[PDB]
Amino acid sequence: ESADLRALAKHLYDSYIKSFPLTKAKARAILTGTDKSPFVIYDMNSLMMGEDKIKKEVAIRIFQGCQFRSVEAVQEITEYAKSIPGFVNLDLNDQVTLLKYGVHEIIYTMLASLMNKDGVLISEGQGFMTREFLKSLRKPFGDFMEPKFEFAVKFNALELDDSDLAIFIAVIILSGDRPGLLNVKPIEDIQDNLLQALELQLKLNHPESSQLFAKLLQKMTDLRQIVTEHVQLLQVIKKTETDMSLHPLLQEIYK
Ligand SMILES: CCCCCCCC/C=C/CCCCCCCC(=O)O
Repeated sequence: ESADLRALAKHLYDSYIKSFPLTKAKARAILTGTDKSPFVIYDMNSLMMGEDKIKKEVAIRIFQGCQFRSVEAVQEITEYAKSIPGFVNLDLNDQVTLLKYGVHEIIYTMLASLMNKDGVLISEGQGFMTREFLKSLRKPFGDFMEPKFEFAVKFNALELDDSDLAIFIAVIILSGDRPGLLNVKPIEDIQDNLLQALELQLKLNHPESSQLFAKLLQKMTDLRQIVTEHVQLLQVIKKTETDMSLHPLLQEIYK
């Protein structure tokens, strides 16, 4: 019944707001236009004046900054996952598996919320780092954000809002096809109800957006490709910068 799907949609949106401090609605308010103006980092001096007003070569300091934020993001996504009805009742090994594969797909989905074609919000929206400053970073660190920006510009053209995204990232998490899952069926049963909820949600929230449900589902392909490229790029780092620490939570996820 639709009433149950609407209650599930409302539950997830509530947990999403409770779990993710910087929503898309806020990020768009910062990006579009007086109390919320971000300081803009577009070069070496702005970084310095940024590392002062926002608050060890620079390409590496920026890299380890991204890693720290990814870890914080894994923590937020883990919190959100526990609210998805049924998730914590699954075999503990399947919970770990679902988070291990799902977490970076969610990270780049939600990172799109903080992006426009020209750059990305950082430091809880207090800063804005330009796409060209990142693309200009020393090899191989300059190829690192560009595939995310390319995904975001397309993904953002779907014009989803946070309430849509709350259901979509839940769908992503309850993926029965992750390698090594022990009990695929109850995961699939949860995802099917989530899919029904998403379908109704896009119908009501975007009545004129034909086949938006299908187009959203097809984006789950671009997500997979970003991870694969990202994982390759890290292996290059591991060999060229043997002095660079990589956070253990991220190490474990990637293993
Ligand atoms: C310089 C301060 C933070 C700048 C962040 C720029 C983009 C914001 C978020 C980045 C997280 C995703 C980028 C890839 C992270 C590398 C480590 C990892 O998650 O495996």
